Amino acid sequence: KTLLHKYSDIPEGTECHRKAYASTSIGGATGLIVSAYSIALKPPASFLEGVARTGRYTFTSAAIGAIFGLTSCISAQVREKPDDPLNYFIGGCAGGLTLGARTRSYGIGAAACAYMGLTAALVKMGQLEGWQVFAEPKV
Amino acid sequence: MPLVYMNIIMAFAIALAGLLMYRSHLMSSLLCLEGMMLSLFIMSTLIILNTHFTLANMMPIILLVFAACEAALGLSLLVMVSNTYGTDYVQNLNLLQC
Amino acid sequence: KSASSLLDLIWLETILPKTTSFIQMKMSIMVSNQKGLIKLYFLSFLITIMISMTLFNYHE
Amino acid sequence: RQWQPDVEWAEQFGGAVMYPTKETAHWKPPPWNDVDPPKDTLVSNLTLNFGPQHPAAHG
Amino acid sequence: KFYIREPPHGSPDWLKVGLTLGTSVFLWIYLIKQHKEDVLEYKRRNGLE
Amino acid sequence: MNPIIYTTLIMTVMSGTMLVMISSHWLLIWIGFEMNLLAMIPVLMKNFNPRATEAATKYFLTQATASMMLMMAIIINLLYSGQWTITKMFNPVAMTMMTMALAMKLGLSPFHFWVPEVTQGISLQAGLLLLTWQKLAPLSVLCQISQSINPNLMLTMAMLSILIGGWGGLNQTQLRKIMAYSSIAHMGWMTAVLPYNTTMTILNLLIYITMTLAMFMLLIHSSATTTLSLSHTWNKMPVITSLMMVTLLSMGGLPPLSGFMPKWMIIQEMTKNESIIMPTLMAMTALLNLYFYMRLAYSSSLTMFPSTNNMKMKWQFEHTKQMKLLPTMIVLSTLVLPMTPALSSLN
Amino acid sequence: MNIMLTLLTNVTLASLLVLIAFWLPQLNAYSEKTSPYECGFDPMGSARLPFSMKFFLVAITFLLFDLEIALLLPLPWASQTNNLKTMLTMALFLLILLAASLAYEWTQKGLEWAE
Amino acid sequence: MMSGRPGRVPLQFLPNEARSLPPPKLTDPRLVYMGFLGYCSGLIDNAIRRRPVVSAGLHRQLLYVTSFVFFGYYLLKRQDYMYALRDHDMFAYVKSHPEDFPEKDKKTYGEILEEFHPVR
Amino acid sequence: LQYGPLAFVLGERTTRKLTETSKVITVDGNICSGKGRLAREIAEKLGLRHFPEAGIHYADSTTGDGKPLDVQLSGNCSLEKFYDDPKSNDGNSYRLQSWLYASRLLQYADALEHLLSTGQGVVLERSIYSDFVFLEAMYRQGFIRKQCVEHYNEVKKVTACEYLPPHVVVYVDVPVPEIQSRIQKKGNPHEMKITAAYLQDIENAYKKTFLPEMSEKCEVLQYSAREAEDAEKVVEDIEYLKCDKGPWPDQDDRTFHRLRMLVQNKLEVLNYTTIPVYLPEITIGAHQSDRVFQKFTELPGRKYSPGYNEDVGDKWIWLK
Ligand SMILES: COC1=C(OC)C(=O)C(C/C=C(\C)CC/C=C(/C)CC/C=C(/C)CC/C=C(\C)CC/C=C(/C)CC/C=C(\C)CC/C=C(\C)CC/C=C(\C)CC/C=C(/C)CCC=C(C)C)=C(C)C1=O
Ligand SMILES: Nc1nc2c(ncn2[C@@H]2O[C@H](COP(=O)(O)OP(=O)(O)OP(=O)(O)O)[C@@H](O)[C@H]2O)c(=O)[nH]1
Repeated sequence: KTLLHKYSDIPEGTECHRKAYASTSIGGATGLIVSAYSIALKPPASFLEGVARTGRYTFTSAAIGAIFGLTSCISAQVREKPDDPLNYFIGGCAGGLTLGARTRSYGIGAAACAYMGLTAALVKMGQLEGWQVFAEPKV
Repeated sequence: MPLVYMNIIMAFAIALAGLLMYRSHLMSSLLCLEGMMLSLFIMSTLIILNTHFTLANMMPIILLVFAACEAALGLSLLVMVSNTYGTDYVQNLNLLQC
Repeated sequence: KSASSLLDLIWLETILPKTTSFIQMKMSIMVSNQKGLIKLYFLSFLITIMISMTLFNYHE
Repeated sequence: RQWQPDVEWAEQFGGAVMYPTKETAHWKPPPWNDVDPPKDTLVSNLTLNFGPQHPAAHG
Repeated sequence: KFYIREPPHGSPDWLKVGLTLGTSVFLWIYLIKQHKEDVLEYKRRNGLE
Repeated sequence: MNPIIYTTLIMTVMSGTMLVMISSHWLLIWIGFEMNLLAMIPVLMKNFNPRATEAATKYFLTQATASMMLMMAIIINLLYSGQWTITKMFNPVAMTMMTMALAMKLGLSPFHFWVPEVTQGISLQAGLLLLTWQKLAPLSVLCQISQSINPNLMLTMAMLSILIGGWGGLNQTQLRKIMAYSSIAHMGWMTAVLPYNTTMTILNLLIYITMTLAMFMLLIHSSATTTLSLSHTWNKMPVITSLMMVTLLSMGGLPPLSGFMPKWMIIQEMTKNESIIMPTLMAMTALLNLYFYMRLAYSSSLTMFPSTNNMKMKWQFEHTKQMKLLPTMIVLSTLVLPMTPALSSLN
Repeated sequence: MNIMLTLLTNVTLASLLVLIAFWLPQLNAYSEKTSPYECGFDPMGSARLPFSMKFFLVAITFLLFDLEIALLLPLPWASQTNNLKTMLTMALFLLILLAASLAYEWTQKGLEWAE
Repeated sequence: MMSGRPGRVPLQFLPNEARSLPPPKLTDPRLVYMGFLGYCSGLIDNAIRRRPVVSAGLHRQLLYVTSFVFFGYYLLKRQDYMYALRDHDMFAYVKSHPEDFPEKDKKTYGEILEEFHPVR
Repeated sequence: LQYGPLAFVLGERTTRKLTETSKVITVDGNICSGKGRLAREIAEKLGLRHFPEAGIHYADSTTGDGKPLDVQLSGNCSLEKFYDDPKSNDGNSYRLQSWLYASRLLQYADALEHLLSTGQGVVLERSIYSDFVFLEAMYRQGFIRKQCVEHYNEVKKVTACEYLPPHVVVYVDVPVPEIQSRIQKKGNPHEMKITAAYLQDIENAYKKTFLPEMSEKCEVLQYSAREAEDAEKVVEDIEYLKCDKGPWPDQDDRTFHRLRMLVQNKLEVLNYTTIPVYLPEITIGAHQSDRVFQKFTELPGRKYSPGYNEDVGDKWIWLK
């Protein structure tokens, strides 16, 4: 979870590059998780094309992470309003556009600029207002 | 926690890897499974002899008696797939697909 | 060409109903099409063990 | 009268999995007994030559 | 008649219906006696009677 | 299978579960777990077909590994506290270890690929046994240890349970397979509320149980394994297929049927405890269940399906095996919502 | 030490015997010696094929009885207890269960070496 | 809201101190519905065995409606019992912990400054 | 109290009843080979219960009043019309074949039930392992399409698997011209126009397939009509048999219990005869299915359970 804190510690806007690097690392982390799942449940033929599968998945996920990070912080600095759902929206769904480009289909990329963008807006929403996804037993 | 505890815990971790990460053999996998309980048996005996838990001295053999029973059926299942399929090689073990 | 067909019978039905149904399409056959090999299932148990253990660090 | 499902309307489920993409084609439906057709005959009696020197035969 | 096989439930199974009726009666009078003793116990317990 | 042997397998399975929910020493809990394991393998092999051997082998491997990890958690909290009493754990990794050890026995997380397959392999009566009775023990252990379970762990695990439960059943026609996936979804449903308050997971366990008997008894009263086979049964048993449809409505949780009550209760207590995002995910994903539920309903009763010529002489024969408790089994699983306050009895 | 010294002495002694056995004699090392043997012939194409067997049941009931033998092993220490009555009844239970398992093995073919 | 309550005898349906509570009336609307709940079980039973649904073996219907209404009655006492206990230690905890429940002061609407929103 | 698990528990053992008078014998052969006469005389000579050849109307002959139903209400196929037109392929050919096969399945079911409950050998005319010949020949003349044939084989594997075989089978071998002479002697016009190709063809399908596929599991005593008229020799050598090949000599009381469990519940005996696969002739329309329901449910003694039908004159229903 310290990797997630490596994103949380950096505030939006200030030191955009380190925030982007943290986003790259987190995208690579989820990328390696999904690549391990693919390499484990889906059987390949040769080690080279298996690690090629992992490379495609990781490089994709890292691309969404990278652009999300950089665009989020630049949106936070140019408008000097880190507390903005759109700040996360634009970069989150440009991540969807880049994902669609990675899978060479801009149709699902456009469909992604809805869903990835809205979800980034919602996670920003929760982070501002303390919305819990995993609430502790309280009452 | 001294090195003996490390060694038997670490032996259990690699038994977990060996049995659970199947290579190609069902018999060798359940062999790793029963080695697993050997590691746990030694581990359990350690604290129990250490702390003078006099009653718990009977827990290992109890823990033993059931565990072999598992293997008692495991290998017993092994023959039942073997006579029809031919081997214990679990890659033909695919008939139940959908 | 704008009220009927393209909007009602092309667009709105594509966005909410058909796109979500296609998502369920594409994610039902990548979820429920495992051959049945005990190996790959067990390595799915495997990497889950560490993701629960150290990667997420559930205990921490 | 109304419409009832044609033979094709019941056919579309069929096919083991009814929402198939590609590899699902090679997913033959199981038989109705739930027992597969008995595989290659392994019945054997392991021929023994029991000889030929074998001095326990007067030689 | 009709079906040449004897019907499986073609005769009044007297014992089973007997126990069903006897039960239902038992459950009923146990129920109302129960309710009466609960209400009486309540009134004599909390000071009503 | 000797009738008396089958009975003695019944009651050793049931006694293995009883030992789980009555014992206090941890070793005894393990003992009951393997008593049940050792006892349920032969009944799964009652038919003795290679599919049954496959299902039994997969069950044995999964559950034996799970019980061994159970002893690992057992040994660790013994080592770090020297107390075999079942209570809050004193070592975190021991708690996690027990969590996945039990989950593999429940089929919640990626440790759930066994259950659809094993359900496919065995006969439908063995399916009823597997998907009804072999949950009470792991649920009871999880209830007894609710004091210290990593809420993140249990919540995400239930989330995947319901999610792959909904998605896996979409592309399945075998009634056993879709029932296994539905059971996985219900597994996620109760295990989501497991950490917060165990009365509600007990209630959802009861409702899922009664619904599952009410379901399986209808299946083997119709004697169907494929969707087309059930569709052919719209003729011979119209009442059975109508009740088929009504309980398939109770499946998803459409009010005022019984199946809505556990969803409602779980969501209400989740919202009592500031978990507002979490319930909406299962609330949406229950539509995934409702989808193949509606497909089964359409194949069963709502639309007439093409029968077969030979099938008509089946008209001359009546189901002789009574398969008792079915009427009340249906009724409790259909109309109990006006009795929701009775949940306080379990508490 | 002591005990371990005896085990070491015995294993090394055995290994010296096998070393002298396998090294001292001289062999011409000709090919046709390697041909395997069966009462004059060679074992055709067998001696490693899967062994279609029946006394597997006897082999497994061995283990199942061995667990119970392990269970009843502590008896000589157990007889030195204050509540001898409970020890008597419960050990007698253990041997009765031994006999009952053997009897069920008996009537239901079982220990009868399968054909 | 309970299994760790002090003095809680296990496997005990109806505890002795429950009798201080008003027993459910024989004409309790919940009870009579669960009596009706008995009818649905009986009516379905004849339908499963393709027996005459309306009047097949009233003996089966009698136990179906009498057993269900009985087990309903005992359940209702326990239902009221737990709700009573939940409300019982309710006030005991509140009275024994006055600090955690401050006496909120009541102020009429003439003293508050709620701002009206022009809805145009 | 039918045969239940309690029956086997309290001491109902089938093995205390089977003796040498427990032979499942079937008489087979060409159409009108006289095998029915041989079955009758064998049954009377050895005290074995005879069963008639299960035809179209076997269901009523086994259930209900015993009175034949309508063809539309039972079978929808006509063997007479099959003779009239075997090439129209409206459905009569293969629907006829499938209905006959499943009626044979019910016949074998009640035969084995009678043997397991009583202990008397049963003699049949053709069985599950015999009827395929006809369809095979019916496919040679083209009366049945290839998909109907493979479906019939699929259902035969799916149904006959659980059923252990006869003991012995007597084949009344008759040459084709003699068979044509016999069908001429009979006089029913429907069985005149039978192609000699079909008549000889079922004979090959019997000779080259039925005997050598059966002979391993059961003893073959194929005979000629010259002998089949003599009732003495046919039963004397049937008596003088070891009956030591097949599953029959080797199956304990447990297999007997499972078999009697299955046969006494006819509903799942023919569970797989429901044909959970869609083919043109076999399939009956949904509207047709509902209508044939509404003209069968009101049929007396078929709406409610036996002993519960007030329409036919049942009594004490309110306490039933
Ligand atoms: C007509 O129809 C017929 C048949 O059928 C139809 C038949 O069938 C047969 C076949 C029948 C026969 C061949 C009959 C045989 C009859 C005999 C009289 C010959 C056998 C005689 C015996 C007394 C039997 C002996 C067998 C015994 C005891 C056991 C048999 C089983 C074995 C496994 C033994 C096999 C042989 C072995 C192992 C070789 C022996 C090796 C040793 C003794 C090694 C010794 C080593 C040491 C001492 C080491 C220590 C040394 C030293 C110096 C110590 C000090 C050293 C230090 C380092 C300290 C016939 C003829 C027939 O007419
Ligand atoms: N299509 C078809 N017809 C069959 C089958 N089995 C029997 N039949 C028909 O059954 C009818 C009666 O056959 P037999 O009993 O041999 O003829 P029979 O004239 O009654 O004379 P006997 O043999 O002496 O009883 C003939 O029309 C056969 O073709 C079958 O499997 N398929």
